[PDB]
This record gives sequence, C-alpha cells and structure tokens, in this order.
Amino acid sequence: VVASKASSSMLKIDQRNKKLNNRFIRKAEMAAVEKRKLR
Amino acid sequence: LAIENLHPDDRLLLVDPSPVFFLRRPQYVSDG
Amino acid sequence: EPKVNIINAQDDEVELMLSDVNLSLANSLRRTMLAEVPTLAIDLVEIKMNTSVLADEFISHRLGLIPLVSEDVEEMKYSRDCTCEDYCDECSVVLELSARHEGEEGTTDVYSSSLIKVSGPGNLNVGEPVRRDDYDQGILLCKLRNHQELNIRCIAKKGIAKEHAKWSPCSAIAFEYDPHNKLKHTDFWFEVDAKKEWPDSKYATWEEPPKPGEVFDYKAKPNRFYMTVETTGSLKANQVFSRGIKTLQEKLANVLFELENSR
Amino acid sequence: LHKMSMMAHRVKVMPYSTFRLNLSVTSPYNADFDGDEMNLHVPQSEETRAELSQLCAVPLQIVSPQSNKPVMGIVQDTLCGVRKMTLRDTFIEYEQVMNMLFWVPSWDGVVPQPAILKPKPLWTGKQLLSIAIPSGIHLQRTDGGNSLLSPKDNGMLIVDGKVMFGVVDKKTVGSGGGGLIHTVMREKGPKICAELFGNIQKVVNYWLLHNGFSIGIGDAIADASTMKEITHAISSAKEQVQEIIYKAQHNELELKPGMTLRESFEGEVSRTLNDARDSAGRSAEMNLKDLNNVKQMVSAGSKGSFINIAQMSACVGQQMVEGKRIAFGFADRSLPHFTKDDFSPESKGFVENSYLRGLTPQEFFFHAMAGREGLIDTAVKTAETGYIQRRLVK
Amino acid sequence: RHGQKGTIGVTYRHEDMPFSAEGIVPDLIINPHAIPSRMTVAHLIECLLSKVGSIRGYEGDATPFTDLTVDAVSNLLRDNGYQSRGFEVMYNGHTGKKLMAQVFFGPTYYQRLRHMVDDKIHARARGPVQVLTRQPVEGRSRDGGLR
Amino acid sequence: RDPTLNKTVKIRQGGYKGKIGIVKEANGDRFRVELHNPNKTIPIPCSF
Amino acid sequence: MNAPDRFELFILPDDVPKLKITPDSRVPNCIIIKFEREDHTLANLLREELALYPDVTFVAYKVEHPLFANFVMRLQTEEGTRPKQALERACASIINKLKTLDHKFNEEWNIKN
Amino acid sequence: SALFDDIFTVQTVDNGRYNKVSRIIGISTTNSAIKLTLDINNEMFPVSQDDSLTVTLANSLSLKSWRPPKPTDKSLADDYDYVMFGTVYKFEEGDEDKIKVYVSFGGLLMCLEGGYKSLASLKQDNLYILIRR
Amino acid sequence: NTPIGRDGKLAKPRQLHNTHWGLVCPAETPEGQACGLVKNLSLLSGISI
Amino acid sequence: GNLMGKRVDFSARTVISGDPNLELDQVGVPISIAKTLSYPETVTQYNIHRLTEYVR
Amino acid sequence: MIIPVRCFSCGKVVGDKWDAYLRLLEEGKQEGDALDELKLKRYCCRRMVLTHVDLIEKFLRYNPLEK
Amino acid sequence: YVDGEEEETIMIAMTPEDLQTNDTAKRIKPEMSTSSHHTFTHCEIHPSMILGVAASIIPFPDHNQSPRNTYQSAMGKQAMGVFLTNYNVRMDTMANILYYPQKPLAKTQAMEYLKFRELPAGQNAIVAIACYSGYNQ
RNA sequence: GCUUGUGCUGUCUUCGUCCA
Ligand SMILES: [Mg+2]
Ligand SMILES: [Zn+2]
Ligand SMILES: [Zn+2]
Repeated sequence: VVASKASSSMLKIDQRNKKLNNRFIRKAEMAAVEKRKLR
Repeated sequence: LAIENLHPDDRLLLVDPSPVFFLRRPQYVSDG
Repeated sequence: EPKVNIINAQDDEVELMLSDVNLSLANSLRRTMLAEVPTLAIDLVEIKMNTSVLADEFISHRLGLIPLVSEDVEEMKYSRDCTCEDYCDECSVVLELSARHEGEEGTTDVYSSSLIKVSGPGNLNVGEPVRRDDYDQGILLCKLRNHQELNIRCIAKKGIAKEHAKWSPCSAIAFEYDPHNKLKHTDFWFEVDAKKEWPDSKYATWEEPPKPGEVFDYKAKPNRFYMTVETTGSLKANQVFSRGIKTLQEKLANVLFELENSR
Repeated sequence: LHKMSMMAHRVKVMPYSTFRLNLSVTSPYNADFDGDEMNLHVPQSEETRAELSQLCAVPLQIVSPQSNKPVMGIVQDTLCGVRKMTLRDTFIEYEQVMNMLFWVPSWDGVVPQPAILKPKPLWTGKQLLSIAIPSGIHLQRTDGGNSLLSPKDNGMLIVDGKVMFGVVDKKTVGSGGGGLIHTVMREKGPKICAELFGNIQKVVNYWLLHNGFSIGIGDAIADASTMKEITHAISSAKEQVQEIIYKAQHNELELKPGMTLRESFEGEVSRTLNDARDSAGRSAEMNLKDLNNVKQMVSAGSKGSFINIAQMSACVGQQMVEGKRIAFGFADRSLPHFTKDDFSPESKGFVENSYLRGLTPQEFFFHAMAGREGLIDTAVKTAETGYIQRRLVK
Repeated sequence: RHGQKGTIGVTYRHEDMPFSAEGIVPDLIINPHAIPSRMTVAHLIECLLSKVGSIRGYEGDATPFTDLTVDAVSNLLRDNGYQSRGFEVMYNGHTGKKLMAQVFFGPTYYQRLRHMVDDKIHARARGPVQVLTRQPVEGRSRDGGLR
Repeated sequence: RDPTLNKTVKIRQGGYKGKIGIVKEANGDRFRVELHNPNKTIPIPCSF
Repeated sequence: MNAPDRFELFILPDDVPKLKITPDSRVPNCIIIKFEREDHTLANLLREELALYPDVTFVAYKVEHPLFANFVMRLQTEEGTRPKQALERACASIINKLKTLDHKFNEEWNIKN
Repeated sequence: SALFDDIFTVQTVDNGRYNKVSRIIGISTTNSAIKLTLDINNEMFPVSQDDSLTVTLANSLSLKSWRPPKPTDKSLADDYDYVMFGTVYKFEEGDEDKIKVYVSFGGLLMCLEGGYKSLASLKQDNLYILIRR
Repeated sequence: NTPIGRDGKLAKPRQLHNTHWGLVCPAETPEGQACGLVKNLSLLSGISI
Repeated sequence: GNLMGKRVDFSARTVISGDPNLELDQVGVPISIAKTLSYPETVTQYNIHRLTEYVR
Repeated sequence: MIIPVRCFSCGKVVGDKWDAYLRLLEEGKQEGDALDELKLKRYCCRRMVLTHVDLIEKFLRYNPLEK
Repeated sequence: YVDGEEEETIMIAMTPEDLQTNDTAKRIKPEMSTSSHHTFTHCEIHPSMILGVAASIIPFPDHNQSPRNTYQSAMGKQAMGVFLTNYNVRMDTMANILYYPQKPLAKTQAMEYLKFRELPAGQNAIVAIACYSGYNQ
C-alpha cells in the first residue's frame, strides 16, 4: 500500500481514542447505572 | 505511572483553580 | 483630551483601553480596522499547468487567502488608478510557484513558503508571504503524488476588505465597555438571580463594582472602552491601529474638501 | 383560492435573482420565504395597465368581501417589536428619538414634546408609534372590563391619532375587524392605509434592530416547584384513570346515554387525560416570567399559542389516531413491550414527558403514528376540497 | 437537521454583523419566530451540546433514548466560563452599543440543499410555440411560458 | 464584420484591468467581452 | 448572474457626486445631505459628534436600503449658525481628536516596547 | 401661571409588573377627599411610602418643535424635581362635587379626583405636572 | 414499495401500524401521493431468504 | 387545457424574498428579468427624447 | 477536502496548524489540550480544526491521469 | 431473530435495566404496575435501531415533533456533500461536491455505520437566533 | 477586395419542489 505518514498517524490516534472511549464511556455508564440503582 | 498510581491524598491536592458519557473522543476511520 | 493605555503588546495582537472618547468613535475605529485598511493579496492567477487532484478555482481561492507582507502598501497604487499598460511594478507584485513530486512513492506537500517573489516595487517591503519564523513552512496549499505538478504565476494587488475578505488585516476585534452594567444598557435574562447566573467580565476587576446603596446615575455615558486587535501577520497591530486612524482622518478630510468645493 | 392571490404591484428594479415583497402581503398570498416561487405578468397596453392600476392594486384589496375585515396586518417581528416598544416602561433618549422620527416618511418635521421633561428628557414608545398614525383617527376598545385608568395596560384608546393607553398588539394592528387598519382604511382611504403599514414597519424595525430579541433553550425550562406541581397533577390524573378502570372492570360505571359501556369508558378516560394536560399546561404558563421570550411571542400574537408552551414545558399529552386512543395492533396490546389487556394511559398512547424532557421509545412510536395520521389526512383531503371548489366556481 | 429550512434574505459583511465581547460574529442569523410553533427543542439542545463540545474538544453524543439531560450540558457549559443556557451579551454592529436582549449563540450543523435561485429563475417575452396549438411551449429549458 | 470577433483580448483600463477575455459581440465600439473566470459578459469600449 | 460588482460599494462613478445638499423648507435652517458610497462608519461618527453641539437642534441619518451604499442626513441648527458650517466644524473636531489619539498611542507604544 | 397646587402623602406604592414604573396613590393633607393616582419613573424619581410630595399642575412653563433648553433661559420647571407633559383625555362631570380628570403622559396615566371648586380650571387640552420633594 | 396505486386510495394502507415497530422506519416516508406506501427498512432489519 | 387555460407570453417566475424596506404595493424585480420582459410604448411628443435615449 | 486557510467566522489563519495538530495528537495529547497548545482560543476557530475531514488523502490514492 | 408474526407471542424488555425492578430534567419511564410480576423473554439490543438510514442522522429525534423528523428525512437526501471519492473519474449527468465538508459536532451512534464521518454532507456554522434587521423573517 | 451564417421533436414513466 505504502501508506502516507499522516494516514498512519491518524490510524494510531484512532486506535488510542477507541481504547480510551471504550474504557471511559463504559466506566461512566457503570457509575451512572449504580447511582440510579441506589436511589 | 499516571494519576491512578498517585496516592489518593495527593490526588485530593489536585484541585481545579469527572468524565461524562456523552462527550466522545473524535475518530477518523469509524467502524462497520 | 482622548487617552490611550496599552495593557498587552505583541507583534500580532495589542490589548488597549480607550478613554474620553465617544462610543461612535471607538466603533468607527473598529469598523475601519476591520474593513477599510488596505493590504496586499493575490488577485490574478495564471495557471500554466495543474495536474493535481484539486480544481483550478479551488487552488485560486486558497491562494487569494494567503496573507502577504503589506508594510509599504501605502506607497503602492491602486490598479485602476495606474496609467500603466497591463500590470507594472508600481501597482502589482508577481509571485511564482512551481511544485512537483519526484519519485514513484510518497506524497509532496505544497506550502506557501514555496511562493517566490519575481518582481515588485523597488525597495518597498511588500509582496513576500508572511511567515512566523525562519523554519516555519507556512500554509498548506496542495498535495502532490507522482507525476503531478503545479506551475502558477500570481499577481498581488492592493485592496480593502469591502471588496473581498482576503484583504482584511484583522481577524477578530474584541470590543467591550461597562463590565458592571452601571449604564443599564443590557437587561439580564435570569431564572432565579441574574447576579450569580452570569459570568463576570474579564475587565470586571478594572472598575469598581457599584455600591449597594447607590442609585442609578442617568447623567453617565460610556467612557472607557476595552479592545483587542488581532492581525493575520500582513501588518503589525500598531500599524493596523495607526492606519485605521489615518484612513478615518482621510475620509473626514475628503468630506471637508467636498463641502468647501461645493461653494 | 381567492381574488387576493392575484394583485397588482409596482416594479422596483433591484439586484440579485429573487422577487421581493413587503411582509404584510405574505398573508393574502399565503407565502413564506423557505423556497416558494411566484409568477409575474406584464400588461401590454394602456387600457390593460389602467385596469391593473385601478382595479387590482394592492391598497384596494386590504379589506376582503368574504368576512368584511382586513386580510393584511402587522406580522412576525414587527408585531413582536410593536408589543415590546409600547410597553409602559419603555423610554427612549433624544438621539434615538431623532433617528426614529427621521425614519418616518410621513413625519412633518416637528418633534413632539417628551413625556418626561425633567431631570432627563425621555419619550415613550407610544409617542413614537403615534407619530406613524395619521391624525383624526379615533379608536376605543375594552379588554376584560378595564377602567379608564387601565391598571394592566390593556384595552385601547386612540384620540386624534395619539395613543393614550393600551399595549399595541395583535388585537389593534392585526387583521381582525374593528382594529386600526380597518379604521384607517374606512376613514382615510387605501393610500393612507398602505403608508401606515410602511410607517409602522420602519419605526418598529429600527427600534427592534437597536433593542434585540432572541429565544433559547432556557425559555422552555420551568422551575422545580412548577415541575413538582405538574408531576403531582399528572400522577393524580393517572390515579383517577386507574379508579375509572377498576370501576369499569367491576360494573360500577355509569353509561352515557346513546353510547355503549366501552365507548363511555374510552370517552371518560380521554376527557380525564385532556384535563390533565390542560391543567399541567396552565400551571407551566402561569409560572413564566414577563422576560420569558416564548411568553413574549405568545402575548404579542405573532407566533405560538398555549398548547405549544404546554407541550414544550409540561406534557405532550394523549396521542389520538382517528379520534381514538392507540389501538391494539398486536394481539390485545399496542406493543410487544406491554402485557395483554392493558388500559393504562402509557399503554395506549399518553405521552407524559415534554419535548424538553425527551420521549421514551413507546411514546416516540405513538407520536409518530399520530403525525403520520396528520400528513395522510392533509394529503388526502386536498383533492376533495379542490374538486368541491371547482364545482362551486363553475 | 431538524426540519428548519430557509433561504438567504440578505448578506452582511463582518463589521455589520453583531458581535460578542470576544469578537465572535455569527455565520448565520435565524429568526426566533421559527422555534415556538414548530417545537424543535432538539435544535436548541444540539446547539448547546455543540458549543460545549467545541469548547472542550469533544464530540457530543446525540443518540436518542439516552440518559443525557439539558442540565448536565448546562453545568458543563457553566464550568467553562459561559452562561449555562447558551445566552451571550452582544453588541450592535452599526453603533457599537450593547443590545438590550441577550442572544442564543452557538454552532449548529447546517447543510446546503440542491435548490438554488439561479436554477429556477426564468422569464419569457416571446419565443418558440407548439406546432399543433401555436401556444408557448412548456419548460424552462425550452424557453417556455407560464400557464 | 470586425476583425476582432472570437479573438482573445486583454483589458488595459478601467475596473477590469488585466483580465483575459474573448470578444463575442462588436457593433459600435462597445465590444462585448466574456470574462474567463467570472461567468459573465461585460460591455467595454474598444479603446480599453 | 444579477450580483453587483463588489467595488461599487466604495468606487464613485464619474457622473455621481459625492455630496448633494438640498434645503428642507418645512422647518427653518435645515438641510438634507446625501452621501454617496458611504455607510454607518462615517454617518454614526458625524451624527454623534454633531449631537453634542449647543447650536445643533436636530441631527439624524438613515440608510434606506442595505443593498445600496449611501445614506441621507438631516441637520437643523440655530438661527445664527448655518448647518454646513456646523458640519465643517464637526469634521475638523473629529480630525483633531483622531490626531491626538494617534499621537498618544504612538507615545505609549514607544514607552512600552 | 399655575392651575392647581397641593401637598399629598403617598398611601401605597405599587410596582406591579414593571421595573421602572410605579403607581402611587395620595391624598391631600389640607383638603381631604382629593385623591391622586399617578404613574412615575422609578429610576429618575424614586418615592417611598408615606413621603410628602408637592404636586403642581400648569398649562404652560413660561414665566411648536421641541428643542433642548438653553442654559440661559429659565422656566417654571427649574423649581421642581420631576416634570411631565400629557394630554387630558377625559374630564368627568360626575356627582355634585365629584370631578375626575384623566391625563396621559405618553402612556403614564393620572387620575385626579376632587371637587369642582379646586378642579374647575383643569379643563384644558394639555397639562404639565410639576413635582417637588 | 407497496403496489396499491393511486385509484381507490385510503388512509388504512398508508397508516403507520403497530406491527411496523423495529421493521420499517416510523419517520422516513415521502410527501404527497406515495405517503405511507413507500417504506424504508429499519437499521437492524433483515429479509428471509 | 388550451381554451379555459393556456400558457402565455410576457411572464416570469423565480424565488421570493422578504424586504422590510419596500412599500406595501411594491415588488422587487431582478435586472435580468427586467431586461427580458418588455412593454411596447407608443412614441409621442411627450416621450420621444426618453424613448430615443432608451433606443441608444 | 483539505484544511481551510482561514476560519470561516473570523478569518484567523488556521491552515498552518494541521500538521502540528496531528503531531500533538500523535504524542498523546487530548484534542482540547492540543487545540489549547496551538493557541486557538475562540470556539469558532476550534470548530475549524476539530471537525475537519481530510478527503484529499482518499483522492490521492487514485493513479494520476497525466504523466 | 423474530418476525412480526412471532412478535405477538413474546414479551420484550426495552432495556437491560428493565430486567431488574424526582429530577425535573430526566425523562420518566412507565411504571407497568398492572402486573404483580413480569417474566420477560427477550430484550431490545438498543431502542434507537427502530430508525432507518435517513432518520439516524437527526440529533435528539425524541425531542422533536414527528412531522419535523419526517421533513428532515426528506431533506437530508438533497444535501450536498461528497457522494463518492472517485467523482473525478466518473461522468455523471449532474454532480455537486462541497468544498470543505465538516463532520458534525453532535452525532449519533448510528452515524458510525453510515460512514457519515468519512463522507459528511454539511458544515458547522456559528448561528445566532435573533431579530436583527427584519431580513430573516 | 473583402464581407456573418439565423433554430427544435413527440409520447410515456419515475423522482422531486411549494401549498393543501
Ligand atoms: Mg413555503
Ligand atoms: Zn501600474
Ligand atoms: Zn475563528
């Protein structure tokens, strides 16, 4: 393929952002559901 | 190490002079 | 009687305070700096070859928006006021860009630093594209892969932002007066309490908050105006301020000349 | 549809590729500026030009024979601004007064004396509006049996073309009969009436340009006490519906004459839910301040009504398909998320949330069903109405 | 994206538009009267969430049937130093004086539709006629007349 | 018939100085020249 | 297709005067001035300068249509003074104010640099 | 010169819906049964409960186009703190000695109730109200 | 597309039914003559083979 | 289709916009539409100079 | 398609900060922090860089039409 | 998988939170108190999947009146964007391409699979809601 | 001695625009 440097950088950014989203959004949702449950 | 590895009392010393579920981090390739 | 006080000063932005002037004068100065200070910008593009993936008018529009050095543009003439044939050295600056990708792999970026000044006014500091540093590459113009070339010849002319926004020396002019709303020029929307639902101005500490037992002063007028002038690099901030003042003076003098000539 | 859909205008040659209209003629044409198109016809003879200029001209069409009332009025932000500018606590300084007076084409060059002379000269908005009203005009209206001191600034009194009291709004400068436009048309003729439209529009547009008006998300948000009251009303209504359900399921329900048990039960539940939505909306609308922008627009009569405020802030209410609650399209239920034989309000199409609060998926689907009903009804009845109109004309 | 369509009525230059205290001018001014009757609350919620996202560098999640509330977005906006309900103090472009009312101000996602005025404008004085009826032809492309 | 019809021309004076065009109509001195970039045709005297 | 040239906002035609003054006979000592190729920038400045003069009893302006670059001013003065003289005094006064403002700005910039 | 003078005590101050306008009710100290209802501008002339006001009514200020007053000239208004100009839109000849005069100062309304003896001269087209405190 | 045609048009085939939940979009439908007759598949819908 | 209603000459169609600065009985017309449409005016001694100016 | 030269709302030059933005995102900075580092204060300018999609990278994958 | 005919015999929970038994800003869920206990057989994967392709572009559709959702579903197919990335090698009768497409700041989760972030059809404009000069009525 | 040329299909189908 011989990918460009900008495209490879964007791919690395996308992988990091996907991992960070999958952690943080799931943790926030768990905190919200436990708070709604304890009420 | 990171903020998590910091002691909780020292974490309490970091006072602004929590994430929310509806603020996503932007992507470029998406999925599907 | 008018006074000027400067808070922060930089090449590309100045933050000042105007006092003992009318609101209309400050607003007219803001409008003049936004729309009526002349600069230099590319206006005609001759395309000798363009085999990129971008349309010709796309690249021409991008070229028009590149800020050029306009320090000595006051000594230049307007193209319609020049008696010359076609374009000469006293009413235009000629720049040339030639880009190509060598090799069969990779991509080449075309930056505004690749624009080369070929001709212009003698000993006037006009025409060169603005650059923050010596190692700065500038504005990204296009991208080229193998066997794609761009070869253009541009003509920079003098103009004002009234004709097209590419000639504007400023980006945004912050403008503000009366942070504590003593003149009651605005009526604050609220749900419970207006005081704690509205953020404080950044100049709220520059003026004494009104006393609780004070009564409304109906004789007061706006007196102190805070403004920040941000430039695109084509001119320095002090140059923009001085040339705005000069442009307003020239407009007023033209009105006075028309009045006296009317007799 | 009627003879005011074709009117004769005067040409003004202008740049850009659109036709341009005064906004007061958009009502007889039933036109708006979201993509509409209009046709133009040029007369080719002196007789035809005279016919157009003496029979079909716009000023001659202000009053319609259908209901002996005007068809053109003050609308949109001019209506909102004329309500805002004629409030009792609106005061104007000398420089802005000079600008607004110079904006009036029919102004005679004489500045009126200010309402307040000392300590500072201040004019009111009623004076600046009275400048645009021709002299010799008398109008008097009574609202809610108000007295001649008008504590709430309602009613209306104009003497010799000068406003004495009363907020000018839809009831005065709208298209209704007996208002200012009708009086000026009868007393002074079509030309003066058209100039009145232009004068009022110019003054109010300048004042509104230099005053401002907006709307935001905070204008649909009621405070916590009102939300508690609305929630209590809706819960009490749901308990009442539960009691009605139990009574109907134990043969203790009164039968409305001329109707069956099921029909009476459905009508009584629908009446209860309608009363619930009305009560919640009335609470929400009473909560609103005077500075509320939705309230200002509704009070000016320029856009919106009580039901819009009720649905935005308090409760959307009951969704009706073909004049009845949501039917049992599945086997004895409306959706597979409910159990069989469920007559509760939420099971049959009652939306208890507001638009600000957000609908649940069941309420979303029921609301979509009702909207689909509306679209089908319009797009089906149009052809029958057109055929009836053609037969009547022929 | 909420069924609010419209056409451009006029264009103003940079110095004629109203501005905020930090110098931001809108790309677009729409009328308040479009909102109450059509009840497009999602337009205002989207504008508020987009303002918060552009200030903080995130993308707002506007999926239906979630736990998002207007008050959480308002708290986030207030923490960033803005009015929690999206209002701003604005100044008149012509005079520089403050507006008496505050203006709902923020980014909204708009789209350009295929219907442009220069593809629809059409006038005919005289021209081609039908062979059978000797009446003007139909269609703007054929230089036709109106019916 | 003028010898300047359908020929590339350049404008030397006025508000359109230095713009390349093509002569489309030429009756009496007021040559009609279409402009290459602005999709428009403008009148202009032959002197310019 | 029907868009006017952008330079028409500020370029004055040969046959169009920059300034046309007519009297307003309805009230004494009043003139109507028509400014061509100008906008709010000059109008508001002149109006609010003139409004502070003791011998000026009326001053106003209006831009009739935003698609045309012109404005019209109405000016009325006392019996002793003529409105044109008041306009000239206002222009000279604003020029002097801008001159001292520029001087003080240059002084402060040199001080702070 | 003047047509009516008296001194009133404010019984009530009603702000109501407005932020800048208040409605005051007063009764003459010297002669009872003479009531005064009046709308005033709070910002330029604030008044409190039980204050004493000197209200004067006049058809002219001397001792058609308005102009700002020169400092050199003098008028009746120089002695007072609050001056308004209105039009009389109703002169009510009611009971044996109950006379009501309604004036409108650009939408700010006033009703002066009194006897025919005091208010006989108030049958004018326009009136100035001069208030001192 | 539902081939019922224009002649003999009625509200009932054009209506949004309870059984349409999760199978066709409740919102997307053309305006005018084809209102309710032209449908669009929901996002997780499938057709048996 | 051809007797009770027909297609006609000397007509124009385009999108409509609002104008607060127009009179009630006025309509704004684009310059291109004004150039396309025409009115036949009879030459008299009251208008011959204006008409020949138009012809020039 | 390619990063605009100027901000649409105010006209600040944002066309020289795309590569620096990508570099900062590569280093692990958050998007808001990266925009803060590039001195983009007004949210009108932050919108220009935050919502840009680089379509020219897809257009460049097609073989050139002239050689 | 279940079709419309088999749906008449099943009991579906709307959310996984529904499987286990006073804020003025949060929406209110049905009580479902008519039955003492509920034995669900199925659960929805996500309720927002009842919408189609065109209605998945609307942000917050549950805060809108449904005819406006229908109008947006109609109009979103007439927006100008980038229909394909190979528009240069294609010869179509008509084609419109936007100079600077931007992805929306407010997005839905269904936009991920519609590739809307990679081929967007609009721009983020700064919008004020105001009666400025009467030219936006 | 050399002169500037003078017009347009039909019939269906589909998709759309503004009202209703
Ligand atoms: Mg429409
Ligand atoms: Zn030259
Ligand atoms: Zn910006």
